[PDB]
Amino acid sequence: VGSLNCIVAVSQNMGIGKNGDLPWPPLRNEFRYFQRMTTTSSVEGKQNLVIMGKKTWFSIPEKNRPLKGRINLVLSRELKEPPQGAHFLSRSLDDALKLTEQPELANKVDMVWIVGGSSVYKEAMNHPGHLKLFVTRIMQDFESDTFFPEIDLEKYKLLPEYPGVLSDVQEEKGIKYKFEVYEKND
Ligand SMILES: NC(=O)C1=CN([C@@H]2O[C@H](COP(=O)(O)OP(=O)(O)OC[C@H]3O[C@@H](n4cnc5c(N)ncnc54)[C@H](OP(=O)(O)O)[C@@H]3O)[C@@H](O)[C@H]2O)C=CC1
Ligand SMILES: [C]C1=NC([N])=NC([N])=C1[C][C+]123[B@]45[B@@]67[B@@]89[C@@]1%10B81%11B698B746B814B562B%10%1143
Repeated sequence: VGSLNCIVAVSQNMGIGKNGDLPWPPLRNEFRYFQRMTTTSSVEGKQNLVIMGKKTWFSIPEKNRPLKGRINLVLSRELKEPPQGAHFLSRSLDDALKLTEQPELANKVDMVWIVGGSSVYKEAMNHPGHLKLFVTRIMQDFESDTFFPEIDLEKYKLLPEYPGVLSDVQEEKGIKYKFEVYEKND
């Protein structure tokens, strides 16, 4: 795999989770952005792959698992098969990336999206080569118990804009946020 993508929504105090859910009330269009970015592939015959940790999998409501229109892969060091409804299980990110090149997934996977949580992001962000980080900055503090790893600015550059990503401050349910895209190359 020549490139990876991470996608996250983070509060101003770097929070991503609280009590097995998001720290902030649900933001419908922010969720639709996540859906659009992770689902969309114009390569006929392929789908995108989402990679997530075990707690993130179980944080998705049952009726919405697996995430529709995407191949769902869960990371765990302890499970011996995928959680019910998930398509694949790997012991690490590198194992997961190697899996996509074996006969079953060889001709089936377009983009790879890392969707959290903290340890999944941390590993992905140090993976060699080209990686983009799609980061929604929720412009408020929220009490959180799970946090997004620091963005190494020696490695990552904030892109001034990105095709298909809105540049202006957004607002839903009185909460302001903005969409950012970062990239590293080495
Ligand atoms: N705001 C946002 O964009 C997002 C928020 N969330 C929130 O974050 C919380 C869940 O995330 P978090 O608590 O960090 O937990 P994770 O989803 O990262 O799950 C942790 C478990 O996943 C497995 N795991 C995680 N990383 C790896 C790794 N790199 N290699 C192998 N296995 C791995 C382990 O399972 P095992 O113990 O079985 O080995 C580990 O105990 C929830 O509150 C959720 O709502 C989650 C994603 C994004
Ligand atoms: C809200 C949001 N927004 C975003 N820009 N990236 C993300 N990774 C998430 C977190 C998610 B996405 B959608 B819902 C919550 B559950 B499911 B999937 B799971 B992961 B977790």
